[PDB]
Amino acid sequence: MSHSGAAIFEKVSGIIAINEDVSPAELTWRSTDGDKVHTVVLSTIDKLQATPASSEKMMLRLIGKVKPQRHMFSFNNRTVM
Amino acid sequence: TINQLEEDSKILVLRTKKDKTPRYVWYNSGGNLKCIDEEFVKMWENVQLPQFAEL
Amino acid sequence: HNGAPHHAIEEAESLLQFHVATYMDNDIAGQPQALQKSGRPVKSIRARLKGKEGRI
Amino acid sequence: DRPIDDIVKNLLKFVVRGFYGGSFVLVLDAILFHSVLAEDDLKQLLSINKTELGPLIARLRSDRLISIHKQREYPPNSKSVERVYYYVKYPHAIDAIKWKVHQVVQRLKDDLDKNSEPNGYMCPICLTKYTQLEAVQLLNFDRTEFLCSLCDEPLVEDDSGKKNKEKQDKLNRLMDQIQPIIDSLKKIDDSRIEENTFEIALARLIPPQNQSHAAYTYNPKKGSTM
Amino acid sequence: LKRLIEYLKTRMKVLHVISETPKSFLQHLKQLTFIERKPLRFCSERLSLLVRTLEVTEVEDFTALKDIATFATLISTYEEGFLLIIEPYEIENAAVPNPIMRFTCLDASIAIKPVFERFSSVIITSGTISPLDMYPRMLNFKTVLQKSYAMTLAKKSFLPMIITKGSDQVAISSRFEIRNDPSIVRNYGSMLVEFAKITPDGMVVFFPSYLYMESIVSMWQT
Amino acid sequence: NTQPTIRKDGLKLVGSWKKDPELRVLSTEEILNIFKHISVKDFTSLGF
Amino acid sequence: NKDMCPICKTDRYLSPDVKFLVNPECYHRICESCVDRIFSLGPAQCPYKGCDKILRKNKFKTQIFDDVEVEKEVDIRKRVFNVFNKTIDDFNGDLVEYNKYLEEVEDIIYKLDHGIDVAKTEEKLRTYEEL
Amino acid sequence: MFFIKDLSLNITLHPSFFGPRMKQYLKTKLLEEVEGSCTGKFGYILCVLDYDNIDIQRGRILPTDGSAEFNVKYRAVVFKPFKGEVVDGTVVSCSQHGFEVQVGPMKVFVTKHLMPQDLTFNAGSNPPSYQSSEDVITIKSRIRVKIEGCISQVSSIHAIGSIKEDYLGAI
Ligand SMILES: [Zn+2]
Ligand SMILES: [Zn+2]
Ligand SMILES: [Zn+2]
Repeated sequence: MSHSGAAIFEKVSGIIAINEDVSPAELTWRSTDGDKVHTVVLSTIDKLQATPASSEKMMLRLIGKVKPQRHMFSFNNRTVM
Repeated sequence: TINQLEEDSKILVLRTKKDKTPRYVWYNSGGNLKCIDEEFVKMWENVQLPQFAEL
Repeated sequence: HNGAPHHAIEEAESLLQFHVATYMDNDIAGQPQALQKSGRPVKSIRARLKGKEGRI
Repeated sequence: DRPIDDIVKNLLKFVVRGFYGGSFVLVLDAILFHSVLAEDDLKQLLSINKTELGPLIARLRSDRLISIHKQREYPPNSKSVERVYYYVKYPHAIDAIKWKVHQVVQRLKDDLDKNSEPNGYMCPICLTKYTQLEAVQLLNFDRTEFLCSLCDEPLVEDDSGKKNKEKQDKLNRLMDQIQPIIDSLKKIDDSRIEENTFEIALARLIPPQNQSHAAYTYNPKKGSTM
Repeated sequence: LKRLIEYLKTRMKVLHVISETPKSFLQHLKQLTFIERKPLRFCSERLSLLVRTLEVTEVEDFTALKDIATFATLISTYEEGFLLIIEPYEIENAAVPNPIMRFTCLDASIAIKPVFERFSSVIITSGTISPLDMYPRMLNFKTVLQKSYAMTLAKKSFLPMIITKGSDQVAISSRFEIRNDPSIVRNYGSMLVEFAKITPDGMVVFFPSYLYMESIVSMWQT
Repeated sequence: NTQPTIRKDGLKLVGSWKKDPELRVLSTEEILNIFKHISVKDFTSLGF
Repeated sequence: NKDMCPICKTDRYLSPDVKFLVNPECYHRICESCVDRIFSLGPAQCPYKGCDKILRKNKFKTQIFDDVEVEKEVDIRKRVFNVFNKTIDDFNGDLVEYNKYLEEVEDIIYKLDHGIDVAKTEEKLRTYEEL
Repeated sequence: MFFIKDLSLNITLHPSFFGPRMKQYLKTKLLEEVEGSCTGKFGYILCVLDYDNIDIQRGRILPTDGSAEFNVKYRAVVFKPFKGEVVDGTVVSCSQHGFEVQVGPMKVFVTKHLMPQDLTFNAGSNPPSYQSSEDVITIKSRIRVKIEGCISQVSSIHAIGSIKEDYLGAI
């Protein structure tokens, strides 16, 4: 349950799962209607960004390494983040 | 085939009030569709329930 | 029973409440009066009670 | 996830196949599958009409099965509308099912109690019922028949009391069909029920489609003292 | 024996402590069933004879028969110096009630009485028994002489101490209600660490109860 | 809890809760439930 | 059943209030409400499919022992021992004849319990209680 | 069944009976409409005791019809039935609906659903009665009946009887 959560990826609803068993691990994003699928490689991770709980705007961002690749992750529940 | 799946209570089916024709099918995840008789259903319909704080 | 938008429910119960009131008192301040087919106001029970030709 | 959640889901499914029709089954299965749903999402999933969901939402609100949430959010185009959200309160739902089944069995036990009373009498002209007590005062000078007061016609025997075995068969045929509900409530009482809400039921949401007009983020307000 | 089992099963359904003499129990027996003391006084003998004469290959399922025959004979033959304790919570930490019965021997001199009756010359000896006259009180027997010896030393071979307070002079106690006191447990840990720093070869450490070690070593390991 | 100010607007009662105003129409069934929850001594003091 | 009635079929979950009322004649568990319903108007048969013995309302009692055959033995030895009142002093200290009498009364309890020689033992019981 | 009670009765004394001797007129007019009179408040009142002295108050002249209104307090024996009561009696009439048993001044009806199933109706026999395999219940026959329900109007009392209970019926 800690590795699973519904998310938003470029204004598109989806889910987030951790492909932890394979080395390297992956953050797989799956569209709920089967439009597109996205995965995140864990080797190119530098900084990881979060919003505070007091803020109503709810956003998660990932900073990569070599023009870094920045991905948006909007969630629904706070315990999920 | 949808009719026999309905009478076996394996799928959930939507039919018109005009006639018994299927368009949309769902899966019967729970128990049997016809498990309570009509008289028991209607006297379940007759009975009411108390308000919030009583329970 | 048949399901309705909420404002239909408040509209219907307000109509019922108004009919109860004008049955019980047709002369209400700030309120319209129920009228007969001839257009005369409906003689409520309070009208039959109070007044010169009232009950008392 | 939680086994108790599976037990209450199975209980809600069993009662909706039992005491409800197919469309109520579809609505409750949509609620138990997608934990938090709105009106537009339900219309998209079920292809149901407003005049068709009206009886459905009215019945599951009258039977206290679906908790409704009155929340208005602000879309970026500033066309804010009062959207409604449908979720379930597990302890309230199981208490409602408990009270309904208890009052059902109490009513049918009272029916079995009152059907042991004798047949009584009834006048076919006036169509008025008579118990055993007032049949004696309607007895004539011939000491044979019971003459009606208004119709002046002899009374006939009502067909009540011979259905006492029919009521017993109805009682047993109801109770062998309710035993899984009894077992589910026993398993619930042997466990603990966590009282959820909209913010808690949003933890286990399943998205109906990609593009839902109704947002699932709660907007707090200051100064509301409801 | 089956109605013995059912009578005792009936006797467990109670919500409070039952503390009655064997005489009261047998009177309740004789008024609830029709079963006398004398047939119960041959219960174990009859059951053993029946099991022998049946020549059963396995006796795994008949051990509770030994239990009930033992109970019947014990509570029938004995009426003074004994008591029956029926209590509903065999452990008070259990969520579900588990009723218990305890048939106890109030008089400890009973089991030692035929030993004194049969034999003449008896030596009672412990390395650490005190007081010497305590035991002729708990056991109905008369000694011919009791004396305690003071063992003499060229140099004092043993050094006994009493510690009443920790390093911070906080009084230490091992009452079961204050077993979770962080100050007392911390003082205990401090003295045992210092002793382990200063003890050459080996220690034995004694506490009152098993749950006491469980809680207190859970706390020091934490 | 915060008891709102009640005023009549025709044949219905509206209650304005204070702002830390939250104004809404009070349903008759709600008032009936509240009046049922009023104890005997409470309306006895009120003259009922 | 173990928890719930056979006629009204009320569990202890939903109706914890009725009591373990059992026949001393046909030995069937039934709730208190079924006794107050069926047998208040008059005596009737056993309400199940298979037993139909005529039983009274006032003959119903609570169940002390949860077993049925044991309770049957209990009630028949109350029904027998009330007239079978012979002690050691009644035998004037004769142990052998007292033991034989105890064996005899135990045997007739067994015969009424299994219901095999019920007629002859019942006849002997009535002839003994008449004297 | 039979009780004794201290009752107060309100009597309309007509002005035509304002003779010198109203006491025995008042006692007499007490004594027609009480003896055998049925009241649901106290049952069938049968006989008035203590006739020599009866408490007679000072009478009310009603302001419209001039009649004297006396609140006479008297002591009398009454027959007030109840439900759950078993009594003896004799059958005075019978029918397919059931039979009427006379208990005192009262005709308690036993309905056709309230005998044991052994009894059945035979209208061919004269008189038409209820016959069973072990006993017959005819007119003017001794029978013990239990009353399960009594309805009491302002001036009439009717009762429901049965013989389904054990140790009932003919003695
Ligand atoms: Zn009529
Ligand atoms: Zn029952
Ligand atoms: Zn039976």
